[PDB]
Amino acid sequence: KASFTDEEDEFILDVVRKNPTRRTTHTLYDEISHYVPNHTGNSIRHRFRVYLSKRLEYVYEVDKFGKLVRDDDGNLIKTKVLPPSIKRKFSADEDYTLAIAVKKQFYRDLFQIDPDTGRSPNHVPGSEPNFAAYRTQSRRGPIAREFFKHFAEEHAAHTENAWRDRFRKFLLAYGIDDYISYYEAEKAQNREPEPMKNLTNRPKRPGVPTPGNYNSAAKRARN
DNA sequence: GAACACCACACAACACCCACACACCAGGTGT
DNA sequence: ACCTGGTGTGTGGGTGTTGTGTGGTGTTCAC
Ligand SMILES: [Ca+2]
Repeated sequence: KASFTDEEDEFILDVVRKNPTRRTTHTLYDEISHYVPNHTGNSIRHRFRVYLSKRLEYVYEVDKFGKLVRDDDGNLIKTKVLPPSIKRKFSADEDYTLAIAVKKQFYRDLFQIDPDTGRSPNHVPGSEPNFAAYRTQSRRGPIAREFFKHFAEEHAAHTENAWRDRFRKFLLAYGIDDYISYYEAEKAQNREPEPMKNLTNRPKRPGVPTPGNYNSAAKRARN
């Protein structure tokens, strides 16, 4: 083991203010390790998180793409506000938005009608299966790429792929109907609905070292 | 009543965890 | 020509194990 000097501590902080988006990463602290000999990505990251995060004070403002802003006179801008990190959490409002969107697509496909309307004649206005009562049941697609592109176009918080993998690994897991039924129920019971969690079923990949462990056992960059 | 070595832990250092956001691809079906 | 299941990957937010920087406790020293 090796002790952290104030020289190193203040150098960790100067990297983080210069790479704000990466504050919660593992790779960023693995990058500093290459500049502070005797210290690992793990140690550097725990050190920041535990004893140094509280001394952030300011960060430098960056762009969306997502480093780094300068004024007209080529100087850095000190900011007291964090920019988005790399990954965005899924919310209950987002999970419900997607369910409804898919329950709507599924409705548009199965009946060729589209709510809150009629047809996309005949045939008695209001006869339309509709909609609140319509249950997706066993249905899991087809969904064109058009869907998740348009959906992410309208709802920017998450990307096309981000959205599809939620629908895939979470929505289809819990059930399109079950989440609509759940979310609406919590609201009814004056409770605040929670995004669905703990549904990551993936077959065992032994081998493939645990991620988020940048140790002295590489480290060892040789670059 | 300063001064000098030996033995604790407690806390600091560094390891390791894992579910999932966001990602890209092959194979089947489609055509 | 495209839906869709298989699966890489490292983030976000922790937690587990372990080596060491001071302090606390106790003997072979001038005054
Ligand atoms: Ca009608």
